[PDB]
Amino acid sequence: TQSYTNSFTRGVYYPDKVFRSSVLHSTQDLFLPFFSNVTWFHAIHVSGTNGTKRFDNPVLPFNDGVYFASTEKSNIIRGWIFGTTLDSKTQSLLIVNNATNVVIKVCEFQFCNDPFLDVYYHKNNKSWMESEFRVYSSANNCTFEYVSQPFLMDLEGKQGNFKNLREFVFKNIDGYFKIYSKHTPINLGRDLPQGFSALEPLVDLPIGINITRFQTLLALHRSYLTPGDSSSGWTAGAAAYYVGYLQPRTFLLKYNENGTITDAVDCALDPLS
Amino acid sequence: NFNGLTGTGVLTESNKKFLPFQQFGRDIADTTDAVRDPQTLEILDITPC
Amino acid sequence: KVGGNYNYLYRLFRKSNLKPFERDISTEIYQAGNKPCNGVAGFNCYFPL
Ligand SMILES: *[C@@H]1O[C@H](CO)[C@@H](O)[C@H](O)[C@H]1NC(C)=O
Ligand SMILES: *[C@@H]1O[C@H](CO)[C@@H](O)[C@H](O)[C@H]1NC(C)=O
Ligand SMILES: *[C@@H]1O[C@H](CO)[C@@H](O)[C@H](O)[C@H]1NC(C)=O
Ligand SMILES: *[C@@H]1O[C@H](CO)[C@@H](O)[C@H](O)[C@H]1NC(C)=O
Ligand SMILES: *[C@@H]1O[C@H](CO)[C@@H](O)[C@H](O)[C@H]1NC(C)=O
Ligand SMILES: *[C@@H]1O[C@H](CO)[C@@H](O)[C@H](O)[C@H]1NC(C)=O
Repeated sequence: TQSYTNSFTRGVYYPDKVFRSSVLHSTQDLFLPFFSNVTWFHAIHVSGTNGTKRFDNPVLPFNDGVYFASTEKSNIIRGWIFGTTLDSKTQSLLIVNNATNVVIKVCEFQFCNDPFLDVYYHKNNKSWMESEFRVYSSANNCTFEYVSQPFLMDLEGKQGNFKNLREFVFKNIDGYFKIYSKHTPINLGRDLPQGFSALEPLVDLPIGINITRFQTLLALHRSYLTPGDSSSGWTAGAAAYYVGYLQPRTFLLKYNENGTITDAVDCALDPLS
Repeated sequence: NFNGLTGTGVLTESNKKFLPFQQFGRDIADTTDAVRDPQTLEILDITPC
Repeated sequence: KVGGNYNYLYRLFRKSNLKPFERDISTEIYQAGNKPCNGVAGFNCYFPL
């Protein structure tokens, strides 16, 4: 279960921490190229009576930072795990987002078997979900605990047709792990809206390890509204779980009179650009 | 002398909408024009003599 | 010490140069020959530390 789509003008953030207004700034950094293609991975739960395997948590290359977008009203997505081997021989991050906290632990966790999963996995009759996640086993030699405020909140969705698109970008430069984020309340029917909404800086950490793989700690205990298909290659579907890769591009940003970013032009897409 | 960045000029109350992660303000030619007070969360505008 | 100090270790063999401010603490036998370095120790298989 995987498809493709087009990311029109999404994935732009503030390069630095200096206020600017009514001016055009030319910058060069790791950005998401305009009109690039982004994959769709869908988490499908099949035959809740039975226990059919899902394979809903693929491992992705993480080549020079990644862009992430999710459109879910619930808190089904909970954290992302990074690392080069995800074994006991190497050190792996454990960014985990529970109800009101974020625990970041860089360590050499022995194993990450799987999230807890009920055999029925049915949420049409039951709704409560209490303390049913435990992924690791041991932690021998490590530091850098960062218990802090939750990164992603939950905006209220009312009257239907109102969902919040959550966008994140993670990068690693000279042993520093940078995370930017933005939660756009307005997407409506369009799967990936076309427009501009800059990402504000969120967190910078001194991790200092190599990262060549990552995946998600998706709580596969239950999941609704997850249609399935056998499509592959250049096809279409529905996933509500996006991902894309950054490249070292040069952009030209236009700053509004109020200090916000209104428009941007890529300097490597077309001859006219 | 705001947090180690010296200068010279008159300071006035400013009406620029900063952001929580933004402290300094610049312009063309890359010179400081607006500063955020360290002790109190206030925005000041610098004008030369 | 007069007898000798052995509590200080340093790595000599590894696949590639490490990026700035990055630390490697893995203790695995380096593949320094055509022989598959699956064993604990042997010729063409060096302890990096
Ligand atoms: C990228 O995605 C598009 C669909 O939007 C597809 O046609 C193309 O083959 C993909 N790969 C590229 C452009 O390398
Ligand atoms: C989230 O985790 C933190 C630390 O692990 C804990 O203190 C907090 O109580 C947790 N949240 C809830 C709602 O239990
Ligand atoms: C943790 O430290 C001990 C003692 O220094 C060492 O024996 C052990 O191998 C270390 N853990 C890992 C995963 O290397
Ligand atoms: C800047 O903010 C003011 C304050 O409400 C608003 O009236 C004005 O429309 C904003 N400017 C732009 C270009 O949106
Ligand atoms: C000390 O610094 C804090 C920073 O926010 C400020 O709120 C407070 O008023 C300062 N105290 C005095 C006595 O100036
Ligand atoms: C570990 O970090 C080094 C530092 O340059 C990098 O070359 C390597 O690709 C990373 N991953 C592995 C598996 O060695």
